[PDB]
Amino acid sequence: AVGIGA
Amino acid sequence: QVQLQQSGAELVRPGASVTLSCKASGYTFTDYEMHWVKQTPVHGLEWIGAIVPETGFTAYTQKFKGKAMLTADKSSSTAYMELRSLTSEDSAVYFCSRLRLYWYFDVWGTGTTVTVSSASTKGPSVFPLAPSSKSTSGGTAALGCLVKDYFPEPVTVSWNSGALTSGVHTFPAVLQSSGLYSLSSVVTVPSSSLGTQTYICNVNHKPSNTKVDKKVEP
Amino acid sequence: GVLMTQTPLSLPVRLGDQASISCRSSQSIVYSNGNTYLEWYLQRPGQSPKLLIYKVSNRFSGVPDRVSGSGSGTDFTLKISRVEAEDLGVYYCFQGSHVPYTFGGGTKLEIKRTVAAPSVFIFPPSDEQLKSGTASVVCLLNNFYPREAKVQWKVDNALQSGNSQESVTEQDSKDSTYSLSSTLTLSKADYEKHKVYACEVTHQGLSSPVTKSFNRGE
Repeated sequence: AVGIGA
Repeated sequence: QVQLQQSGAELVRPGASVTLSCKASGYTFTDYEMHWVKQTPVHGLEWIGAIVPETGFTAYTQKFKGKAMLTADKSSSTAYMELRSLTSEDSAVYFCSRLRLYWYFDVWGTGTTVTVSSASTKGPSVFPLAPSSKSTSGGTAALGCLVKDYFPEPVTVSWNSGALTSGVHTFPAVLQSSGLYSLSSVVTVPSSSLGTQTYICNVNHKPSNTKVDKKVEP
Repeated sequence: GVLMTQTPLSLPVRLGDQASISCRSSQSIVYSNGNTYLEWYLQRPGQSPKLLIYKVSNRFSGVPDRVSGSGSGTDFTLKISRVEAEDLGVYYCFQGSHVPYTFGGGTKLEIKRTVAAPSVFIFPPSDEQLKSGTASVVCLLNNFYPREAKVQWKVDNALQSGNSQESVTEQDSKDSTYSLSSTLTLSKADYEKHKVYACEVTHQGLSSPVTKSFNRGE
């Protein structure tokens, strides 16, 4: 995944 | 070694709360996000949400807002998920997983079973399934343990403190008419060795804090 | 959010044959750069999910080259050019481009193999359980294929109904067989009311039914 912090 | 160590099985009454923990080991806790995933037979895998430990930022799928709340403790490198005002649909197995930004879910936690029920816990009785002439086949012997009358699920079963894994069949538990679960764990071993080897089944029922060892003999 | 539709729900495959699993997304799952965070995960029962494929087509470390992924537009496919015994489990596509992240519904892979007859064992109740006033007799069927098997309990030649429970293991990951445990439970009073305890086993790999029995009191 990209990640929720991007 | 990288490790994500999750807390053990829970029995929680309806409308109550429970906090699940996931402790990171062997890497810097703040360098990865922590994600939580719900698993049920009826809905498979569901993404719950995630937290950035370094900043405390969180995100959730809409249906888990107000049901799950994620926190992280940098001082102990442990992520937490609190589940609130539980119903029977919250019975599931919950996993944690780490994520480096732009990477993937490469390491997963052991998983935590949660059973929402108003019934009281009960530890199992453990009975030997003794090998005999009626459990030999082809120079081989079967033996095992009957783990009976416990609530809720699950029990973990190991043999000889984990030294014995080959040839083990631990069956899915059945639900008896009493409302208590029953399970069998069996192993196939050489017949010639029965007088020289020792076979002990280790039964652990976390919700009742029960641990029983049974030595199985002919 | 993004709906991931997986097909088929269950995929029975012969050993050595080819398997293909399709995943479709309701909307584009291209991230703003032109990279697509489409992932595939496998879960065997009792175990954590395991990463297989990331970014549509890249193999995670240690994944065999017979597993491959591909996709264009909103259609994605996981392919196994030669199914082996350890590939059994539930496969999930996963969308990691747009929050909230989403899984597909899962595809259960089930392996087909040659017929294998059960090994049958019987265990009398332990003295420990008999002191509690109940007697459980256990009939075990080890490593058979296919899954369909018949256990009939006979007490002094009278066929039993209504006093037994059974459960079947998940498919074995190395020899693709199943095992079954059946438990006959009576009151200690009824148990000491009869002499011969037998389970009769019918299965495609046996030319005729197999009976395992014992006389109470040897």
